[PDB]
Amino acid sequence: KYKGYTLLDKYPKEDDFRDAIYIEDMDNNDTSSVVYAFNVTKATPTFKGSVVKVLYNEQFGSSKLFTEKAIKPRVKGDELKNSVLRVIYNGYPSNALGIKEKYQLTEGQFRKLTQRAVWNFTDSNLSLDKLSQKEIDALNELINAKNAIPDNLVLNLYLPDDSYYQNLLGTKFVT
Repeated sequence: KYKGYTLLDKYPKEDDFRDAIYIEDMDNNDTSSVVYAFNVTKATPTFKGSVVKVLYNEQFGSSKLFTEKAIKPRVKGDELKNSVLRVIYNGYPSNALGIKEKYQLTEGQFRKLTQRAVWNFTDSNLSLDKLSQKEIDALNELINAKNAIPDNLVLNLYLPDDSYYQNLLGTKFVT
């Protein structure tokens, strides 16, 4: 069992990115992991200080399951899975293409853009709202990249006990 939460004060006001999301094992707050949401019409996980702890179950992110769970994906199957894997490989914090440094982004801005790039595929939603031109440039690079991804990178899905809340995803390497 995991809890998922937003860390509303993680980034400064100028990054316009409060909904930085993490998951944590309920049996251990020694470690937390960065994750990204999908199904944006649902509610974000509650803030870390909330008296409401939003619980999640992890599941292997197969193409079939991912597509089934996405409410309005832009593409389906392997293409949806691989498109998202690549965004994460190229986004915060993997940064495989050096996009962060190229556009002189802060950590918060880069993570925000990675989230927006995920939504482009999972939710058919490319939001440019409140972005600077360099952020728009970075986001467009991120969503249009076609670099090869490592062959052993896989998707983890996190499904909330309560369907009111957003689904979450992360990646890992099979070693």
